[PDB]
Amino acid sequence: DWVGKWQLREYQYPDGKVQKVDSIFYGFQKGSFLAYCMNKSGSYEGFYGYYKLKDDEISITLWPDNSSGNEAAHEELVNSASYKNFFGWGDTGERTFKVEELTDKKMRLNYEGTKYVFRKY
Repeated sequence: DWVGKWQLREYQYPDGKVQKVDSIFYGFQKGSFLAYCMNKSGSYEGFYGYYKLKDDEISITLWPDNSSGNEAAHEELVNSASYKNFFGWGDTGERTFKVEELTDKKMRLNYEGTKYVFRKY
């Protein structure tokens, strides 16, 4: 029920604020994670990783992770402006969300009060 591309429609910050998003997509495929930032140009930037489902949570980890053999490439990724603007998940390159909604069309994730509102594409 996670498979496919999911367009991030908006951010809902705790205190009430709403941020319209059009360029962002999340992809889910049998444990693998994909994410892309568009440009009306005709080009897009992509990211990849894996996810784990536990109770009512999804743990998204970006590849390369921060293992001993990956730290150099991990640090090149988590320090890039692209990652800071798109994810902002910090040095770890991992974020665990509460799954508030998941249907055949909508998906709503929650992180420390910030709601991630997606529509299936």
